[PDB]
Amino acid sequence: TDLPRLPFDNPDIMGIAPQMLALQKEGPIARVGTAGEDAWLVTRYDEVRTLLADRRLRLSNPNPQPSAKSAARAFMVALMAGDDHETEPARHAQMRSLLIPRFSTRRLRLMKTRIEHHVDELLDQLAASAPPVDLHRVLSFRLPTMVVCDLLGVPLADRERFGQWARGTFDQSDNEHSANTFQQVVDYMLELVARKRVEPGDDILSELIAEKDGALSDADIAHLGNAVLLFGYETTIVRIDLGTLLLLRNPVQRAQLAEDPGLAPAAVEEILRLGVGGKGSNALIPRYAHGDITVGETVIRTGDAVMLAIGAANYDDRAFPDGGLFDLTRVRPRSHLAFGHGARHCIGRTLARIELTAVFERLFRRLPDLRLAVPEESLRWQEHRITGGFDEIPVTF
Ligand code: HEM
Ligand SMILES: CC1=C[C@@]23[C@H](C=C(C(=O)O)[C@@H]2COC(=O)[C@]32CO2)[C@@H]1C
Repeated sequence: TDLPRLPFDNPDIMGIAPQMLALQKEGPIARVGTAGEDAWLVTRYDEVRTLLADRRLRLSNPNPQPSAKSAARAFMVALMAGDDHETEPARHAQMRSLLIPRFSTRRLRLMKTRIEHHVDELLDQLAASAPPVDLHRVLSFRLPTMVVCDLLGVPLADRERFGQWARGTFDQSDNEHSANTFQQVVDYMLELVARKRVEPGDDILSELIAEKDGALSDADIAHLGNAVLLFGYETTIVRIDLGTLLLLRNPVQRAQLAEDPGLAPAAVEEILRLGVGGKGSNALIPRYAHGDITVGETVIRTGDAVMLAIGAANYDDRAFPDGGLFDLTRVRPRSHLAFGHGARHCIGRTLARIELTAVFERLFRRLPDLRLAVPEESLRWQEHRITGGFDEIPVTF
């Protein structure tokens, strides 16, 4: 008897840690240690999906003495309206109600055209440069930050100011750095809201200023813009880096994609499903039980912490036959859980798919000989950041 302790070791730079797979074959739910409180870890797809849709399972902590968390996690939960369990129902409903209409078909179609031109321009630059080139810096980071600038209605150069603020806000290793970084986001957002009040445009804060005939406080609006800035680019960057690495590992599928860019949507769903980095700590959705729940034969009691392993679930043979294999031809793939599910289902997920699709429509058709310029083993997943990610992807082509 040995209590498994998160995070588990991963000898590979991607995938699911061996011990996590071992637990998943044993059963759907396991008691594990973590950096703080012990938690139920749910590993199989069926149970993860069902509990993500169970409203007794909430982001907010209902416990009388909530355990102290990193500043990073505290900011993340606060941005998701999860910091006060008594107000979370009304606050979270308002948050989704105000943000979902910002991702309208009209905005997404215009965004798609611009995204497509931007990738073409990014790849022409990449192709004109001399190897070795950091693909992370000149492609992965640049497209999603471009998109956030357009969402917020600010010049592209602004991403040179804010492009590391998600990383800094979500650094679990340094509470002081986390708070200084978030203070910069807050300052920047408030200045931006004040300007959109007198110089609006076709962007999301202008629409929020106009919403509820302006009943929303500037702080309400800046809060929603902080969620857009801080969630709107970093994960997409990481998925671009991860998707490149997966397609380099699977040359048969990659060549198919280069030949037929109509396979890009399929590739993108496989990228999202299999794209798990390092120890995959960001592929765990955290929740607390607000009521008793029976899972398998395990009783989750009110107040317990629950780790919902969407990465492990996405690899689950029960849902995806040979779940570890990259396959563009998965007939009618069970919807992966990489955007979550249920009440907090990712709000930017159509935008992210549009971005990823534009990228992988073009990348290996524009640079078919693109390959890693360093061994895979030299790529370092940043475990201390809630959002993880690699810091550089050296490539030749
Ligand atoms: C490939 C890129 C992305 C991935 C893998 C991803 C993943 C996720 C996941 C798993 C959740 C659920 C978290 C939970 O249930 O606790 C979530 C929530 C969220 N995401 Fe995405 N996301 C991505 C891109 C984006 C983009 C581009 C935006 C906005 C521009 C965005 C905005 C949000 C917001 C606001 C939430 C909170 C939803 C809520 O709590 O109600 N994300 N994301
Ligand atoms: C607001 C979010 C938190 C994430 C979710 C995806 C993430 C990621 O891919 O890094 C984050 C990591 O931390 C979490 O708790 C998540 C998984 O729930 C999403 C962007």
